Amino acid sequence: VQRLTYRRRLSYNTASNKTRLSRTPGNRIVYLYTKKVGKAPKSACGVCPGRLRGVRAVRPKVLMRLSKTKKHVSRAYGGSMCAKCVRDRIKRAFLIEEQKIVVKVLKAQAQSQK
Amino acid sequence: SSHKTFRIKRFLAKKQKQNRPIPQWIRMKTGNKIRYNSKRRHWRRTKLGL
Amino acid sequence: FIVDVKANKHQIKQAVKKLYDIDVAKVNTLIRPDGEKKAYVRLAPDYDALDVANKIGII
RNA sequence: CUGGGUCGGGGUUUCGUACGUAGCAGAGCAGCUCCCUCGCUGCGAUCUAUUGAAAGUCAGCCCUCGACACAAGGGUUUGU
RNA sequence: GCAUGAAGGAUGAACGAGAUUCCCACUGUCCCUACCUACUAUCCAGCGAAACCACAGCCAAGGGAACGGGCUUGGCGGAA
RNA sequence: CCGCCGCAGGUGCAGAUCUUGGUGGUAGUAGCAAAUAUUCAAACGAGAACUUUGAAGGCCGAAGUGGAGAAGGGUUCCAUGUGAACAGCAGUUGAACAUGGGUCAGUCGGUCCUGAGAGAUGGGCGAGCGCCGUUCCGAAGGGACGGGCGAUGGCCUCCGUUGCCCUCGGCCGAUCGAAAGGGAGUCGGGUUCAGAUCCCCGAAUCCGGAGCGGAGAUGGGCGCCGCGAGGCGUCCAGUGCGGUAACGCGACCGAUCCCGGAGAAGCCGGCGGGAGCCCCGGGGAGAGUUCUCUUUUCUUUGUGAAGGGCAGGGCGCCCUGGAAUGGGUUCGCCCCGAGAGAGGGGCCCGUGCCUUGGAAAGCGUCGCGGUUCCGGCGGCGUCCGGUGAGCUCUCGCUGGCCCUUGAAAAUCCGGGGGAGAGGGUGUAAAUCUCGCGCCGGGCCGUACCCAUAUCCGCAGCAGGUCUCCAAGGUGAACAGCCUCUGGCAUGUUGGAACAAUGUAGGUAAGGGAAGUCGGCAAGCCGGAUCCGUAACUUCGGGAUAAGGAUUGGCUCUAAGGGCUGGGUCGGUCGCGGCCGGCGCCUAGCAGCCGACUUAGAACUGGUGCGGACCAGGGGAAUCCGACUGUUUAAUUAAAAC
RNA sequence: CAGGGCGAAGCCAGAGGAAACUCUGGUGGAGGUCCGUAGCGGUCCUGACGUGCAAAUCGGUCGUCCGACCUGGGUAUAGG
RNA sequence: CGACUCUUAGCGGUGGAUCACUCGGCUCGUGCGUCGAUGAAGAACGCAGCUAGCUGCGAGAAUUAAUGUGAAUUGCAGGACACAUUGAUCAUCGACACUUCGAACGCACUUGCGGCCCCGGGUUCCUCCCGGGGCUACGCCUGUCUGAGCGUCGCU
Ligand SMILES: [K+]
Ligand SMILES: [K+]
Ligand SMILES: [K+]
Ligand SMILES: [K+]
Ligand SMILES: [K+]
Ligand SMILES: [K+]
Ligand SMILES: [K+]
Ligand SMILES: [K+]
Ligand SMILES: [K+]
Ligand SMILES: [K+]
Ligand SMILES: [Mg+2]
Ligand SMILES: [Mg+2]
Ligand SMILES: [Mg+2]
Ligand SMILES: [Mg+2]
Ligand SMILES: [Mg+2]
Ligand SMILES: [Mg+2]
Ligand SMILES: [Mg+2]
Ligand SMILES: [Mg+2]
Ligand SMILES: [Mg+2]
Ligand SMILES: [Mg+2]
Ligand SMILES: [Mg+2]
Ligand SMILES: [Mg+2]
Ligand SMILES: [Mg+2]
Ligand SMILES: [Mg+2]
Ligand SMILES: [Mg+2]
Ligand SMILES: [Mg+2]
Ligand SMILES: [Mg+2]
Ligand SMILES: [Mg+2]
Ligand SMILES: [Mg+2]
Ligand SMILES: [Mg+2]
Ligand SMILES: [Mg+2]
Ligand SMILES: [Mg+2]
Ligand SMILES: [Mg+2]
Ligand SMILES: [Mg+2]
Ligand SMILES: [Mg+2]
Ligand SMILES: [Mg+2]
Ligand SMILES: [Mg+2]
Ligand SMILES: [Mg+2]
Ligand SMILES: [Mg+2]
Ligand SMILES: [Mg+2]
Ligand SMILES: [Mg+2]
Ligand SMILES: [Mg+2]
Ligand SMILES: [Mg+2]
Ligand SMILES: [Mg+2]
Ligand SMILES: [Mg+2]
Ligand SMILES: [Mg+2]
Ligand SMILES: [Mg+2]
Ligand SMILES: [Mg+2]
Ligand SMILES: [Mg+2]
Ligand SMILES: [Mg+2]
Ligand SMILES: [Mg+2]
Ligand SMILES: [Mg+2]
Ligand SMILES: [Mg+2]
Ligand SMILES: [Mg+2]
Ligand SMILES: [Mg+2]
Ligand SMILES: [Mg+2]
Ligand SMILES: [Mg+2]
Ligand SMILES: [Mg+2]
Ligand SMILES: [Mg+2]
Ligand SMILES: [Mg+2]
Ligand SMILES: [Mg+2]
Ligand SMILES: [Mg+2]
Ligand SMILES: [Mg+2]
Ligand SMILES: [Mg+2]
Ligand SMILES: [Mg+2]
Ligand SMILES: [Mg+2]
Ligand SMILES: [Mg+2]
Ligand SMILES: [Mg+2]
Ligand SMILES: [Mg+2]
Ligand SMILES: [Mg+2]
Ligand SMILES: [Mg+2]
Ligand SMILES: [Mg+2]
Ligand SMILES: [Mg+2]
Ligand SMILES: [Mg+2]
Ligand SMILES: [Mg+2]
Ligand SMILES: [Mg+2]
Ligand SMILES: [Mg+2]
Ligand SMILES: [Mg+2]
Ligand SMILES: [Mg+2]
Ligand SMILES: [Mg+2]
Ligand SMILES: [Mg+2]
Ligand SMILES: [Mg+2]
Ligand SMILES: [Mg+2]
Ligand SMILES: [Mg+2]
Ligand SMILES: [Zn+2]
Repeated sequence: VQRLTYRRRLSYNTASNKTRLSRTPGNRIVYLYTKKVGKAPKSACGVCPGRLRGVRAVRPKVLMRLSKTKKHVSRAYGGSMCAKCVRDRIKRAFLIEEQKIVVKVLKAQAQSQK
Repeated sequence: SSHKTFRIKRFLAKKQKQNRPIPQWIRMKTGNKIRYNSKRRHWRRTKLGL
Repeated sequence: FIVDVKANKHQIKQAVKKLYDIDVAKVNTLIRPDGEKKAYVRLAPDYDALDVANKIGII
């Protein structure tokens, strides 16, 4: 078998010194230095363990050259919060304001008594 | 080491340029007593210390 | 060329350009172990290095 | 007209029966069977014969000049 | 109980390159020593140190700072 | 240079384990003995045990005597020349000497960021150099947007610019601190005596700055003319659209301000996916063997980044629906009315495969040229399958462990909000994270050694010194032993001999610890399979307790799997195509393919068989310390800590 | 930071039981767990060496080898 | 008979004493008694035709100018307008020049990273890029400007 060598002066198997084997058009196996695995955004809800969908999982600086569509979902809080928790916050906001009007008018009516 | 600062490299440059024998025509000059370079450094014998 | 250690690639390109009235495509510099700066000055494709070397006196 | 060297040969002795060839010896298995049939062929450790065979044996074993060369030299000294 | 004894006394299974005693097995540990191998030592070519050193280097007795290579009286003494 | 008369003194050596320098006997002595090993021929040369070339025999044996680095060295690198010295024998050789040459970057690092920490200022202290302190006793903002005021004439066209003012701004702490942490983006082929992801060729890309498209966006209403189509007027829209949804599409306005994410993280187990490697069955091309036999044995048999498609993997994502006779499901789990299964779909990864790159290049082989020191020119080939608890890397999934919870910051991004901005139907406008085009990327490092000879140890010192890659056989195995690739010449000498005494290894009749302080040393045992295992016990152990049997070769037998095929009465063209009481038992069957393991049996050998290698002697007690851990580097490993 | 041994909890199935629960087989993979590499260390031969390879090394044999583990670099502590 | 050994002499070596020499010290005395933000002391690197050290010097680099002097310098070479009298050389030194670090000064100490102003170039007409020049340290004095204070007051 043809043994390999590093192609850079970093000789230690660190996190930045990660390589994949590749076969060149020249009939030889070489190291190619891989980029670090990206991670999709965690939901801003802070409760759902899974990461968001519809967003590319790249390293942070890569996001600067991606188009807007590849980074966000076409929805309110899209690409920042999961759809499930957006549904909950929509009805939570609606219901609580409904209770506030319920309490306010109930308190408005609670003036005939003592 | 292959990794070196500019100051250390420039220091090593001067030490290589100085480590040469005397020109043979120095000896012919009047009142000459220098018969051989007494400040010759060999890389393996005496170290620079830097 | 052997050039001053102070000079950078922009200065080397500018110096060679109107010293010898030629155009320069690329400059690659190194500092050799004796402390000198050696510049590899690649001329534009239309200019011929052998022709320029004759006018300089290199050969 | 001899010698003692090498090789060869014989003796001695050590180990234990060589390669190859052959075998209706071989536990079994696989193919080809109708041609006879239970035949024939292939694989197969091992066994038997050839075969007390093969191999080694003075280098500090014994007897041999069978063969082949070699030997009448070389150097340093020594006297009452 | 020279002079044991309680946060240390007393005990423990498991563990220990910890100290000790016995038994089996095992052996050159020994009776009792032999032989073999490698690398030295040995000889040669080349190369080539150091410690140490008053002067040196054969004994017996004697006396002497009471254990002498030297002194005394004997024994003796032969290159390298 | 000296005598004599006086003067003056650093004025006389045998010693001081005196000081410095020199020199002997020892002595051509000790020694040039750690790590298996050299031999033949030729060349060059004055000269060969040692250089070079070829041949042979060996070793390292992928945890290397191999290939590359970090630190350190600093020219040792490479070529040529020399042979004084040096390389403890030699030398035609060298890491020696002499002369000349050699390190090429936007995308490999530094540079930037913070870490532990270091450290200014304000302040305090201090005789004082200074010290403490790092948000604390500070008026610690020097920036930006919109608007307003005045000038500017630069491109007086009208926006840049300038000063002021208003508005808002915690910089909640300067700065330094990593060539292994964080950190955008370069790969394939060729080239040198020595350089290379840096040069050349080709193909990309990131970041920074300021043209052409495309998007925004050209819709509708009502009248009129016209066969109609189309146009005209006039008014109203228009910061894109699609999907039930998860979310999708090439863009798809937006500030101060706020929220979030990424960067951003432990160790261990199990399993799965993807490579690379190894193995296998075939086809080629070349090579080896050919006494005999072997369709044999060996070698070789590519497609980079980036883009596009796709396979594959993953998903606590979504729609339908509503589950007990509970069901699904893993090696293990685990999941479910807070929605299982089942059906349809969405997203992420995509290192694999195909394509652009791309065969033109590389490589193999057979030829033909030459400028014979050409990136020479041709021909042909670079093929088809299988297998896996294999090994390494990678990616996932899912657990376990913790009185242990396993960085920060630079930097980038999404969202919430809606102050604004844009033009009135156009030759539209603000605007644009879509496509293409244009320009730029400065500075420093880059040679080589990286070690039984380039580093440290006074040296080419058996010591020390941080890493990556890792083949075949045997086997549990990066064990040991042998081999291939690659490397080397036995570790600063060679020849002859084979005495004693050694150092290292081994064997020994009979006895068996009688030796000795003491079984010190050596020896015995040893793997695996099947049996069998005591006292005691903190019930976990003791335990491989103890003790016993077996083990080779050959020929068989049995067992342990995967995939495919459900064919239904064809009357019959959109004797292939799809409809026709239907066949619809037991595919429980037939074909094919494949891997490795276990058990049993026969035969067989001079009873040999874990045949080398690898590889626990055991038991009965006593003392101490519970255990594991630590320790006197260089005399103590312990009962000591 | 090879490869193996032992086999904790949890889980599955079967059997027994009035129940409490029990028994059997499997799965699972815990531990400052065991054998034993690399690494780290340094027991004994009171072995080699002892003007050494070495101002502490070498050989065999050893201790440990998933942890109170081994290790590079950065950083902190400075002479009573 | 030799070796070998010892003694003594001759000669040869090995070694560097002795003597002679001295551009060096030591001691005493005298006159003077002067460094630096206009960048010192010290350090680094560089500079010669051949030159490594010492010395000298700073990119104008083993020296420029000037003055004095009056034909050399020299190890070799080269130049008759670089072999010079129109001034070689040496000395003096008042003119000019004077790299980097250094109290060391934009910040940091990596030739690491800025900011402001001016000039030239990129057809610059903006942004931006390159080159060049000037400036950008702490403390403190006087003065100026801009301000702060529910510090003390005056007017409205
Ligand atoms: K036979
Ligand atoms: K026979
Ligand atoms: K112990
Ligand atoms: K290195
Ligand atoms: K770094
Ligand atoms: K760890
Ligand atoms: K391809
Ligand atoms: K005994
Ligand atoms: K212990
Ligand atoms: K003059
Ligand atoms: Mg490299
Ligand atoms: Mg999206
Ligand atoms: Mg050294
Ligand atoms: Mg460079
Ligand atoms: Mg006869
Ligand atoms: Mg008492
Ligand atoms: Mg007591
Ligand atoms: Mg107690
Ligand atoms: Mg006597
Ligand atoms: Mg006596
Ligand atoms: Mg005496
Ligand atoms: Mg007397
Ligand atoms: Mg005197
Ligand atoms: Mg005296
Ligand atoms: Mg004397
Ligand atoms: Mg005396
Ligand atoms: Mg000798
Ligand atoms: Mg010897
Ligand atoms: Mg070996
Ligand atoms: Mg081997
Ligand atoms: Mg091994
Ligand atoms: Mg020699
Ligand atoms: Mg070399
Ligand atoms: Mg040299
Ligand atoms: Mg940079
Ligand atoms: Mg401080
Ligand atoms: Mg920094
Ligand atoms: Mg890093
Ligand atoms: Mg190289
Ligand atoms: Mg761990
Ligand atoms: Mg590929
Ligand atoms: Mg690709
Ligand atoms: Mg081709
Ligand atoms: Mg895997
Ligand atoms: Mg919005
Ligand atoms: Mg290199
Ligand atoms: Mg060594
Ligand atoms: Mg070593
Ligand atoms: Mg030293
Ligand atoms: Mg391996
Ligand atoms: Mg092995
Ligand atoms: Mg040897
Ligand atoms: Mg040798
Ligand atoms: Mg050696
Ligand atoms: Mg025997
Ligand atoms: Mg015996
Ligand atoms: Mg016996
Ligand atoms: Mg016995
Ligand atoms: Mg006894
Ligand atoms: Mg006895
Ligand atoms: Mg023992
Ligand atoms: Mg026991
Ligand atoms: Mg056995
Ligand atoms: Mg006892
Ligand atoms: Mg203990
Ligand atoms: Mg332990
Ligand atoms: Mg000790
Ligand atoms: Mg111990
Ligand atoms: Mg010890
Ligand atoms: Mg203790
Ligand atoms: Mg393994
Ligand atoms: Mg079990
Ligand atoms: Mg353990
Ligand atoms: Mg253990
Ligand atoms: Mg060890
Ligand atoms: Mg000893
Ligand atoms: Mg000895
Ligand atoms: Mg460490
Ligand atoms: Mg550490
Ligand atoms: Mg002290
Ligand atoms: Mg004499
Ligand atoms: Mg002499
Ligand atoms: Mg002058
Ligand atoms: Mg730095
Ligand atoms: Zn959520």
